Amino acid sequence: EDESEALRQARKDAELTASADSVRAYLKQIGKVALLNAEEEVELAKRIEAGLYATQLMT
Amino acid sequence: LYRRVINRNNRLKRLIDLGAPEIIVNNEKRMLQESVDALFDNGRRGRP
Amino acid sequence: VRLTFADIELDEETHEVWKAGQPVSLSPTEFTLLRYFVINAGTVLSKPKILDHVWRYDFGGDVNVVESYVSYLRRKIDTGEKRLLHTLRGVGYVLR
Amino acid sequence: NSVPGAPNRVSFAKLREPLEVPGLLDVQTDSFEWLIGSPRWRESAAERGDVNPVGGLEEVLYELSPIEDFSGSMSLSFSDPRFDDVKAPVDECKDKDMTYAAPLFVTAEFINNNTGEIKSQTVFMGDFPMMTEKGTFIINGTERVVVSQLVRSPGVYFDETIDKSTDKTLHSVKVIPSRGAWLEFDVDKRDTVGVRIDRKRRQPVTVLLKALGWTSEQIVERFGFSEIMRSTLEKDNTVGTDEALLDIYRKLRPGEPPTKESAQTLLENLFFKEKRYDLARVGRYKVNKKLGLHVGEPITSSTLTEEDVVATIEYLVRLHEGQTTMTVPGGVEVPVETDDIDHFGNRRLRTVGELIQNQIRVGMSRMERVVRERMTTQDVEAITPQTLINIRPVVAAIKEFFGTSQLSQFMDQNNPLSGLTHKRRLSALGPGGLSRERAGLEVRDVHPSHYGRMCPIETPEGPNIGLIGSLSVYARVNPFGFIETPYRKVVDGVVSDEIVYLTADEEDRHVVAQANSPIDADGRFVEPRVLVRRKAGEVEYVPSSEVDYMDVSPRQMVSVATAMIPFLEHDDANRALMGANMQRQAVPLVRSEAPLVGTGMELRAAIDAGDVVVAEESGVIEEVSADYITVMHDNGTRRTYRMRKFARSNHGTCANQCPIVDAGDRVEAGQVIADGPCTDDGEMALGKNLLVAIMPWEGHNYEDAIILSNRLVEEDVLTSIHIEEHEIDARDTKLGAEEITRDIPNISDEVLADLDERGIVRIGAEVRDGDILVGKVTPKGETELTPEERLLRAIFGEKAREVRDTSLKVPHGESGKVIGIRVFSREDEDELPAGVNELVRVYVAQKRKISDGDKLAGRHGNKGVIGKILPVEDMPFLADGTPVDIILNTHGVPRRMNIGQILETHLGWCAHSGWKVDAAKGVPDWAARLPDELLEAQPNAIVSTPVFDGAQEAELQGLLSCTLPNRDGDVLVDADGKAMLFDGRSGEPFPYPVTVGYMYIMKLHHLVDDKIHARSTGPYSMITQQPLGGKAQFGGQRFGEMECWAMQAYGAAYTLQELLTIKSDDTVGRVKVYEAIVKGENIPEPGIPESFKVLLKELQSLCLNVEVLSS
Repeated sequence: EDESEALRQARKDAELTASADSVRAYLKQIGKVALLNAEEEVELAKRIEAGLYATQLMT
Repeated sequence: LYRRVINRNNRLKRLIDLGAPEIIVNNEKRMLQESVDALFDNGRRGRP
Repeated sequence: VRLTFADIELDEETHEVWKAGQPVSLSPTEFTLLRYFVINAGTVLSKPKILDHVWRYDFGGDVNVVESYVSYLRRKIDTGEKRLLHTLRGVGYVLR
Repeated sequence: NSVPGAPNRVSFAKLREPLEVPGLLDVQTDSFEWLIGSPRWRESAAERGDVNPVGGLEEVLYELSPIEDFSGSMSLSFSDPRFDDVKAPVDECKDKDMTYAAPLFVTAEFINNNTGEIKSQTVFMGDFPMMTEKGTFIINGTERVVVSQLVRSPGVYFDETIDKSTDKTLHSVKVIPSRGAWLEFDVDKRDTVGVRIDRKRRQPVTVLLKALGWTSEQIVERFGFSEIMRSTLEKDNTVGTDEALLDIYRKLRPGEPPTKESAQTLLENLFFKEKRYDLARVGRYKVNKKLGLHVGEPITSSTLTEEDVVATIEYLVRLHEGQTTMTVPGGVEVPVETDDIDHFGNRRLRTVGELIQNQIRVGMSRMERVVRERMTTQDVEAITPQTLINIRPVVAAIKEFFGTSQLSQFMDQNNPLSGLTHKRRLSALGPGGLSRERAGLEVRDVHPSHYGRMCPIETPEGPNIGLIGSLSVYARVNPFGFIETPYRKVVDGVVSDEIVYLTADEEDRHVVAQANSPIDADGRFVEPRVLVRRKAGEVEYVPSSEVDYMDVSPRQMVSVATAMIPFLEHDDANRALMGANMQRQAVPLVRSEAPLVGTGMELRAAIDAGDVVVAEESGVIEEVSADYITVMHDNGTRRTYRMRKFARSNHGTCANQCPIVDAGDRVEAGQVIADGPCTDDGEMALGKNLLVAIMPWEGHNYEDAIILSNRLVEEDVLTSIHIEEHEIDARDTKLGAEEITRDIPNISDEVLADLDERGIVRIGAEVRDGDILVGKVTPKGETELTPEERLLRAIFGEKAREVRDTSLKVPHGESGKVIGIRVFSREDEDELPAGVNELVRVYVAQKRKISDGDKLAGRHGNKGVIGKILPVEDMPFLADGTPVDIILNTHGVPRRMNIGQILETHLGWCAHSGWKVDAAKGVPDWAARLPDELLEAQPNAIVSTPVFDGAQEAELQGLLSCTLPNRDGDVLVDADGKAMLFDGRSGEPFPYPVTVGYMYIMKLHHLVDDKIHARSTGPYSMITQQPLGGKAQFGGQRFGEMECWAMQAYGAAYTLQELLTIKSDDTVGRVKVYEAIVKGENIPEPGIPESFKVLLKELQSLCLNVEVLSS
């Protein structure tokens, strides 16, 4: 079923697939990153603002 | 076919000169490779 | 054998132009320009057409000469309320 | 005769048929009536299968409705598809390039369940093209016919194969549904049973059965005898419904992680949900009948079902075990046997209605997608059905079918036979069927189920031999698209008058007798053993008390064109095929004399082809002219039939119509009023009766050539009207507007004499090659003026001539008179393509006389070109002095086995001369069974020989015996059909008598005037400088690889060099060779062909470093 090495190897072998169609391959590759929410996006904005400010300072 | 190849190449060079995630850049590179393969042989690989 | 377009009446043999009974004296260049316009009513004539026919081929100058002459003809016979000698930008001129 | 105005046609038929030929356009008319939903079809469904009368449009509407949102609180539905009066009459639509169409409206219901809202609107669905009363569509002024196509019916098919490794007998089954994913089962070389699904070559039946909610215990309980797949189950190596589901998921959908619920929902969605997989109603019926599932239940839930799948598996395993009968639980007992893919019980016929319904289905699928998107996007409580529906996909789809689809073709109308044969034709190409690149010889063969369904003689001869045929004359289409044919039934060995229509499915379950069987006027056959067709297509003898069916008539197995071949049974199969194929290429002459010998089919063919005006209501005829005929009906009203004259058909032949009635005679309903192009007195007449001798003459009829007298030229016996149309359009352009005007620069005056002030040639002004039909002058301005042009206008006084003359000139190689002109312009409200302000079409006629090189043919496949036209004096003439009209070689008959043409010759002479059988002491023995009213015939009589109940040889010999003399007492033709001829050149009598008679000869549409081409220098292609090809361009012959091989075989090198270099590619070589040949010097050395340089640059552009090395 779910545990005892039952379907994890199936998921791994599924992810290790050619997927010769480029659109399907792109969808597979885009599938590996989780969605965000309001909090995560706002602190990401804080981080990029800090990076831009530091880059301007070094310039 | 030539227009497709030119569009893909120009978009790729814009992407690399602007800075983008490697997955985006790799998808663009795969598109460019498929465009060149379509130019020489349309349908030799995958659907034409 | 009289060249006509609505208002404008050009006669070759007697060499003057009428605006519904209004004659006006024109320069020879402008006269040839008007004549070879009127015989091509409703048709676009491009700048090389104009220069090669009205002027001689060996005209080695710049083109705005025809621009000035079309201005002359406009202020002379187009001076009525309606505009006849219309311009198509980058293409040429048509009387219509 | 059963036709009020029929001319008398004495017949040699011995037997009386029970039922008359059906309406020959039923195949198209009934299908379109079903699609639309007319009250006539309503009554037809009421009298036959009233359980569920639903039209095609109603069915697609009811299937699409209701369209739901994700919430489900509001929905849309369609109902009541109604039509409206057509836009314009057929003649008007054909005249002004419209489309014979009608508006369509649908009563859309938008419902809202959250609060309760009903919105009713008559939404305009578009302008549906309509079908004329003659079964053709009018599209942009062209007559188009949608030919019915043959496709395998969706369903379940079993087949058996030999592995050839161990001679093991393997069995496979395919469930092939229309618009779905395939299902497959088979038995492998070993005992394993494969269920490769959707082209995934794994999964024995164990995993599928387990994923279907079944356990191993249930499998062994239900399926116990199947030791083969019981062992397969023992090698399942996968236990658990969830395990089987995940295995199926990870096979069919790689790259995605299986879930507990996605597996179940995908397995259900693949087949058991009609949104993604549905056999049509025909497919569901086929599966139900094959497996005996439901026999007293209506058709619904067209998608596949789990018990259907398990029944399929049970059938397959029982078949492989060698069984012969199975009874599915809850289902009726049914035989177990493999299915033939080419049997006409499985090859269904997609007709016009079905094709139109499918295209509508595509359009409305796009409709549903767009409306669901817009109904999600737009705000609720402010939405309307009008704001939701956007008919553009539907109208675009119907247009995209009706134009540019190989199942919709120009209705070729050389003659009414060609039209009627283009309709009622069965193709096997197009989308959804096999193609010429795919055809198998087994497909091209003649299946025994064809008898009475599709003709085995009438078919195209070229590469598509066997893929196109014609409906049998008595055929009909079942409501499910299966071809069925009538047959009588015999009870107690006595034939009833009861007629039942039988499909090829039930024919195998019966033993159908023969049409021409020795009936006893009571019901019984004289001989106990009769020759019949059994279940497997075999023919055998059977005791009379055991047969159960009999043919309705002879010619049941034959098409409509072939049924017009006299003495068909005396002709070989392929020669009869050629004759039937040439029957439909005969051009319409100026007279169209009815044949002396024929069959009874010509009358009905001419009536049903729609090219002959018929009195739709009985009444007297008030007045008649050359264009209109007015009839005074009984009930006060009067009717006027306008008669089309000299209208050009799609293939450039005249379509003149002429009245055949008087000014006071009464006519009945259905009687011919005015004959058409190829008709005489209302019966089809494609040629002329010619006096023929069958001796070889001086070698001018060598190798199938034909000789004729010059009186055929003089009397216009063989002459035709050929009308040609030419088009030119004045269209706006960047520099202004082209104008059609008689003022055209640098032109002479005599060539302008035939041009009126409008700029178009006067009607009636005769024209020849190189002349101007339309003086159309275009605005060009000026170009590079070469010094010589300036010098010329200086020396003589040539003016500006600013415009260019792209005038309409007659194409090279024809002439003739001008009939009429149609002129279209936007200033007269006329609708024109955008950018065109004036359109002109010019019609030119040539009265083409018969000449050498033209192709003549009989009705028996005896074709040939005209070797020589001979002066009337230099022809063999009988002792009476009448010259023969046509001479055919005698070496062509016995080699090709078409003696039927000679039989026709003898009977034609007999019918031309008349006869009287002397009944002094009873009738002679041969005339005992010969019908009355045929013992005595006046000169120039007309006789009908039905194709298989024809005139026997003994009867024909007896008729030839008594052949009453012509003018004085003289029997020119002796007992054996021959006669003595005088040579018109040397005068001495011919040493031996040769046969003479009257034969029906027709002129085919292969006139040398349309096949003569020559080219010296013309256009060239762009990419490579090769000359063009075809008479449309200026042509240039193809010197192929085989011709190159022949040239090398001769050892001739210089002419090969010249044929490849300075005639086709070397541009400098071409110009230089033309200059050299005109000036008078020897031809220069050829250069390098341009095509080779093109190849060099092409290979260079493929990243290949290819170059030429000089040392």
